[PDB]
Amino acid sequence: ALFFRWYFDVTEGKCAPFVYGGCGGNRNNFDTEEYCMAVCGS
Amino acid sequence: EVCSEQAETGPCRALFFRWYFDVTEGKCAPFVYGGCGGNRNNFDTEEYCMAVC
Amino acid sequence: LVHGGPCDKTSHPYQAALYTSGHLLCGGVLIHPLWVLTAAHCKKPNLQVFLGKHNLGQQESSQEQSSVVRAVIHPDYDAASHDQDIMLLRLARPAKLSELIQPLPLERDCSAQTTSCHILGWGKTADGDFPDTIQCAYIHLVSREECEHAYPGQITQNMLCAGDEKYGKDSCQGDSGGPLVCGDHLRGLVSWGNIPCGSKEKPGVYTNVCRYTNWIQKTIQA
Amino acid sequence: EVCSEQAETGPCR
Repeated sequence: ALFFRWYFDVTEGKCAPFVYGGCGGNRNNFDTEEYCMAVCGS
Repeated sequence: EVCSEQAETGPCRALFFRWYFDVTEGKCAPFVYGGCGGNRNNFDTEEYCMAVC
Repeated sequence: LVHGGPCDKTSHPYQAALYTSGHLLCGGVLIHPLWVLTAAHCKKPNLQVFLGKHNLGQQESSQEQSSVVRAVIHPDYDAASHDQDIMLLRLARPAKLSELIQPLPLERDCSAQTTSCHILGWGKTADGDFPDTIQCAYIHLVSREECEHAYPGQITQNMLCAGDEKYGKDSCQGDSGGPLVCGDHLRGLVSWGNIPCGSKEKPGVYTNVCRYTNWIQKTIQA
Repeated sequence: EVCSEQAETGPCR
């Protein structure tokens, strides 16, 4: 499937969206920008 | 002079319902207008098309 | 969409259909629960947005319908030259997301190198028929130089063009505002192209979405 | 360290 998810982009220095398939992958994978940023934002 | 030009869809890819004067039918008729360009045988309503042509 | 074929049912959750007086006027792209991106030349009072649709002839349990409460045409849009052919539409309430309704990330980098893309929509097909089932086609970006050579004096930095020289896959009437997707990002919006539709001789012209990042963000948080 | 890993669409895409 095509889920709108968030990941921390090192070259942007902030979280950014990406399409997630729904299974597998890694943990740089967040359902909201806010949750992404609380884990990765500083 | 305007009313005998062909109906022009134009370059844009939209699906507007417009009106043009058909010479062979002598009435106004619908056509698909792409949303930009075209010619002036292109009216928003059937009434206005016939008021002019 | 000419010389394409029907999409898989779960592969276009970001596609919107814009309606006026009960008929398809253009496509659109859900980019946020509240906002659909489309082409500026699709502007029309009292637009209706359909999300989650695949087959326009059937009422579908996955579909959602909304009136447009704000239409934001780009301030610099020039209908005469197609420049800055982009518009944002705010829905009446956030869309309820599923596997069939889901926003698409924007391409933020105009230097992104992916050239394999695809287009989709309910526009006119090769037969001249308006299909009920959404059509898909894979096409490739063409160089800025080959774009200029195709339409001398018409291609700006706010435009992108794309096509297929083998079969001429291309957007057509009804596809405007729909997505050009490259690498799972919104790279462009259907804007304009060759008369007749078909990209064997000249590619189709798309609005260059990466140029409007800041304009889109500031509109959405207004 | 998880924040430095590449975005992975995974195999259900």
